[PDB]
Amino acid sequence: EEFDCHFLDEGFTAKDILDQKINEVSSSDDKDAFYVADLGDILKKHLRWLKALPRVTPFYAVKCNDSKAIVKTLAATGTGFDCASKTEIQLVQSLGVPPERIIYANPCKQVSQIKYAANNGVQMMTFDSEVELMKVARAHPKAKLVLRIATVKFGATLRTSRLLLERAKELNIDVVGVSFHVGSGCTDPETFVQAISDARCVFDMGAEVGFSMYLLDIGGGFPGSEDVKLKFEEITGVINPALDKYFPSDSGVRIIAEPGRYYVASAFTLAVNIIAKKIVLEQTFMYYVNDGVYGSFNCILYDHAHVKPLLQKRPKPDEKYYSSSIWGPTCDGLDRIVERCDLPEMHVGDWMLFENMGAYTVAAASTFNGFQRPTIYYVMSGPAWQLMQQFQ
Amino acid sequence: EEFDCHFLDEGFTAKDILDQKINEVSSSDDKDAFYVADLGDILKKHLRWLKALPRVTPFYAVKCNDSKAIVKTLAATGTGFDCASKTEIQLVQSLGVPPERIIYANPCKQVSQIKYAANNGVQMMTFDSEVELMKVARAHPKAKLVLRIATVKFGATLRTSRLLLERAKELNIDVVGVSFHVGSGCTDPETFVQAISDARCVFDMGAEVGFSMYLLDIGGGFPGSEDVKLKFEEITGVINPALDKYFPSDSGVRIIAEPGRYYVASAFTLAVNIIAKKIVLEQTFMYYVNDGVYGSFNCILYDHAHVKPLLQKRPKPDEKYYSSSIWGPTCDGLDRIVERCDLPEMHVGDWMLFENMGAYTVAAASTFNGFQRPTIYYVMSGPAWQLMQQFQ
Repeated sequence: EEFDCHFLDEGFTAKDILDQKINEVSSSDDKDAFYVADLGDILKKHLRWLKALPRVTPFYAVKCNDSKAIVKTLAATGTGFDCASKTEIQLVQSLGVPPERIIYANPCKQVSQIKYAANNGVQMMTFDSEVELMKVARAHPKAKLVLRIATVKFGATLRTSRLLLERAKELNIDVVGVSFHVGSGCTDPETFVQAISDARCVFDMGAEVGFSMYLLDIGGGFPGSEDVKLKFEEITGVINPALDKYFPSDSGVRIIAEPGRYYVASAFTLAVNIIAKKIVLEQTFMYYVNDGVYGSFNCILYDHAHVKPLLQKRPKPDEKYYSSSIWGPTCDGLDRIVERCDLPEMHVGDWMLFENMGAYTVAAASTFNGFQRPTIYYVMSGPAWQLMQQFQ
Repeated sequence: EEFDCHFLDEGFTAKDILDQKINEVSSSDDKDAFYVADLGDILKKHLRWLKALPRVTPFYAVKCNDSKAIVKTLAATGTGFDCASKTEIQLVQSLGVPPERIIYANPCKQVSQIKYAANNGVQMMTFDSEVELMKVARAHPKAKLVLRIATVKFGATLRTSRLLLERAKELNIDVVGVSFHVGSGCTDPETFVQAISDARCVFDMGAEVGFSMYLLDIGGGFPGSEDVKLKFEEITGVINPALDKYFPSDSGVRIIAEPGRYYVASAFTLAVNIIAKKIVLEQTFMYYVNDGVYGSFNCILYDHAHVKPLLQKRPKPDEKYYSSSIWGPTCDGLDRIVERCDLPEMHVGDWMLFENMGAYTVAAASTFNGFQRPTIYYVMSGPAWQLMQQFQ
């Protein structure tokens, strides 16, 4: 290891360790925000993934949570990986994942990075512009391209798709298939069905001009926590049919997905410390915690997260709540975590909990104002590690 | 040095080095975005600050551009520094800046960082909440407090200020003075006058209860480029009066300010490379460059910047422009730099320039999606270095 990985004893859960670690610090000082990353919770998710989409190989979107522990755990399990930069590819390879288990999914790759990928055995890439294709002919002509269709920054339409395939023929580049991305703000499950239906169409378009296409990549956008309206399995209910319909297994197709938030969202809890307080007329409170929209909560901007503040201190049986807002630690007037919420009067020194903080949080945090990335404590149960061995 | 500092030869300017460096990398590519930081431009600014506000000592807001070369250059000049975290204080001190030249301006400090500041000789801090005071009593009782007033996350109103001074008396904490912060979205110069007027009032309020206050801190929010409507000196036109009126120098007051964007905004140009391109019906273009809203351009979100794309390639004498948008390099659909603009048809390999990119750009950049922080080339002219000596 080059990471703080600890084994949970018999009856201990992740949240118990969190509860423990905040307690075993209350002497002295230094009540810096920290994560508890339950690697078990990631296994659970992989396993559950195998159950739900048993046709669909998952290729973890590294971008989502780039942490070495997450990728090493996942690697051990036998997931594929979705990399979008040379540096993502290097990470994965430096954990001994072979290239066959990587898809360079970024549709607009800087040429030197295409070059990097080519000098390292990464054959499968994604595209959706004619220019992209010209790049690939120059930099990686043996590459296996996946055409990325629309469902906006990325996604070729069907008219372009026809023109791309032709332009890819005159170029002698192999198009092994089609990829779409639904997006996390996915309300309708129908969207999947529609997109699979369009992909089946491009597969047909593609055979018409002699492409022997064998790959369907269904993107990501699967939820990572139970605390959403449209649940994971509900989505897989309308996919398996649509897949069996347009992509029956006797057609020798191979189906993959790019899940990110799905694996890691719930796996991480964030304990931040109330470090200052203001009373406004004792009617409403403003609390200042030591992580902001420039740190872990950057997601309330970039990823459109809604965060729910949880009390680490088990609440009293009826206690009088007040209108409270939570703020980040920076000199930025706009660094505000919760605009309005309902809370017991709390105190400087009290810790707040933030559940489901794995996805698109630490990965896009910057140390603006000089504030440090919170320290991450990896934990894994006895059972969990057994299960990670079976996958080896 | 631990930074790439180069001396411009006779007729070379910063922009000439940029023009030079992009030309010296046209063969075997690797066209990564890079900054050209003219440290001479920084000097110019300090010199011009001395002329404009000759009463006011400038305390650079480290937060804004924490680069080691920027700090060291400024330190060498004799500016003070505005730190908001332990880590900002450390940086400054690690460059030999004595603590008398530091103001811990963050009004809501985490107790351990107060403690750090206290064990390191940093006596001047800022506050605006009764809880803040309680903290200071416990952690740094000898501290010199600056009360930060309102002009919202920070700023005690005049009612609060009366109550704070009282509560600071019963606590035996010294309040040496007042600070306000106008903000960069400052349209009216009047706001300064108003705020100085309020600060004069708090000085009076404070003497009423026997505070011997000697410090006025006027914040920052001064513009860093000529390319704004309300210009630097114009603002100093309405300040020098206001100051001489409410804070005449025979009153032995000491006046400081916390400029950030003022010193550095214009000093940095960013060269990004167009790495992909799409054509939509050849009518409108989408260009993809290799820096985004997760990197340098994070400011278009956090700092509310509007960026003007410049052609590195001197334009043809009439050339046909098209509606173009510029995008960052991440898989984030929302990663968009310019939503719409007017540009010659340009190519994968062409570089675009972004002027005035010093402030609140690199300092809040994260390496999301695995994309690297652009490399920074520091440069300083013969003249410039001469002038940095005089200040020593």
